[PDB]
Amino acid sequence: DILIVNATDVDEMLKQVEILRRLGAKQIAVVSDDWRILQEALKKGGDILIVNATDVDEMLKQVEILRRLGAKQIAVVSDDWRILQEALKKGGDILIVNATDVDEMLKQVEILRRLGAKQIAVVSDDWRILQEALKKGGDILIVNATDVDEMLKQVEILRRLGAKQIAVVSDDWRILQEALKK
Repeated sequence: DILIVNATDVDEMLKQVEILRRLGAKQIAVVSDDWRILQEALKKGGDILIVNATDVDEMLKQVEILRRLGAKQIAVVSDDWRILQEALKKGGDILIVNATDVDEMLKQVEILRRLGAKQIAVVSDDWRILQEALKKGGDILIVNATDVDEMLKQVEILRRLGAKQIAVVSDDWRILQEALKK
């Protein structure tokens, strides 16, 4: 469904973006520390922009900026649910819960739901956690695996369990190209 490019070297990301768009990928996302890097990813045809910041007001600044440029889909990722709430208050389209422990994850999801979050995403390399997030009701599931074999295995299973929007994040366009075909 969604292919997330994560390569800090601005040179390479631009290449990956150009390749995947050529291969008929409808939804492409980019995650970065620099809204400036995010800016050109959009100019080159990046569907989704994922702000990955720590300081709340630094994040608030980048979101507003990216909104001003007319970025339609902006996502925020952080471990602290309070930051995600603040992002939601400012019109963040997608909220990405990134927690290690399952009970902390499920706690943060429900909170954001209640506060009116419409697109909640969950990321983790443990597909045991992703499965529970699906039962709970998380909208988007982001698979983060080291090798392709394990990544395709998780997608199929999650598909089997009824996931409808599955995102895959990697540094390896061959891997992402594999995800799209599947």
